[PDB]
Amino acid sequence: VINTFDGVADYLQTYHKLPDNYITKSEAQALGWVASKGNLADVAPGKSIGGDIFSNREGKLPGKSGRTWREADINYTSGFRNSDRIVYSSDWLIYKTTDHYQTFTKIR
Repeated sequence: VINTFDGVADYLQTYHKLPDNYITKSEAQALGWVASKGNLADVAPGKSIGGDIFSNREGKLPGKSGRTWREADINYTSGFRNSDRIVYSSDWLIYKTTDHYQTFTKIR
């Protein structure tokens, strides 16, 4: 699967889309994912959550009109979601967070 910072960052700026192992939260729930039981890997084998819009209300990510932030989970294999996310924009800017969106650093 493609689910590393560099792998997803590079796929995204190229293909302008997420790798095929990503599914949205509502998609995952439709299949039976229940966040409380950390069972993603049981109902959606080899899938990661990714593609949901990140609103950016604590203004920490660079704002602009026409720009939309989207997030994807990084390094997940199974169990409960980790704290790693890739935050990507409409204009292909790429940021990462390894602390549940407290702090962000630019990667692309």
